[PDB]
Amino acid sequence: VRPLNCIVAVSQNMGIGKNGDRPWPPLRNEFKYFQRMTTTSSVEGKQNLVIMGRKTWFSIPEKNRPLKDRINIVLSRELKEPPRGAHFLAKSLDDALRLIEQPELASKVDMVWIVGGSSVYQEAMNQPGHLRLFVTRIMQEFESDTFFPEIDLGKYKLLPEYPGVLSEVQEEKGIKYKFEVYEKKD
Ligand SMILES: NC(=O)C1=CN([C@@H]2O[C@H](COP(=O)(O)OP(=O)(O)OC[C@H]3O[C@@H](n4cnc5c(N)ncnc54)[C@H](OP(=O)(O)O)[C@@H]3O)[C@@H](O)[C@H]2O)C=CC1
Ligand SMILES: CN(Cc1cnc2nc(N)nc(N)c2n1)c1ccc(C(=O)N[C@@H](CCC(=O)O)C(=O)O)cc1
Repeated sequence: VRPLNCIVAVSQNMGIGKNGDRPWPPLRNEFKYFQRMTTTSSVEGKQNLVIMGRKTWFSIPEKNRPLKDRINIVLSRELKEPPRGAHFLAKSLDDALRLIEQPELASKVDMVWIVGGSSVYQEAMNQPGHLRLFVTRIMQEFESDTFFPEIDLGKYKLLPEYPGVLSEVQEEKGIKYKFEVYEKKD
């Protein structure tokens, strides 16, 4: 509820998403890792929190909305009322970060995950605090619309190992990828 965790899947050419969906073909095993990672809280009773941009919200299949067992906060400057399924709606990453720290919430939130938006990722990283990046490395080049900020290895450190995460190369539908975890604390 204090450290922030970004979770993204990026291609070799640091690309994410392409025209509404992801540039690469659907990787079912990568969704499982995404599901398990953002869904598993470390405490019984308390749930995980996921924050995402509005385009990301409507990208999730309607029947998989809201992401189950997780508190879903949608960010939007245009919407004035939370979209069906949305627990909370926030005007900005601060409105959201200050809401999450309210006594009323903190009592029921364990981990907070930023899961969607090149813009949200960017503003999440552009600010002090214990921050962690869970990156799924798609070992292949794809053409992408939107992208992901470069990782200053002078600011973040690669965790040799992290609990609950496996580090061996994975492969599905002929596409290779591996899980990585970076950390920053300032
Ligand atoms: N595989 C992966 O790792 C991921 C891929 N993607 C893909 O990326 C695409 C979405 O990219 P992107 O264009 O960045 O969309 P996002 O949904 O992340 O951001 C777009 C919208 O999010 C809201 N928003 C973003 N930042 C803020 C902020 N700081 N404060 C308030 N509101 C904010 C906006 O509200 P408003 O509209 O009202 O202005 C904005 O128009 C999709 O095609 C998706 O499938 C997304 C996440 C992960
Ligand atoms: C569009 N999109 C955004 C998306 C996709 N892959 C990512 N992968 C990673 N690693 N990180 C992200 N932030 C990420 N974001 C989606 C789309 C669908 C579902 C979804 O329905 N997820 C179900 C998973 C259904 C399943 O695939 O088992 C869940 O309960 O988490 C999630 C995110």
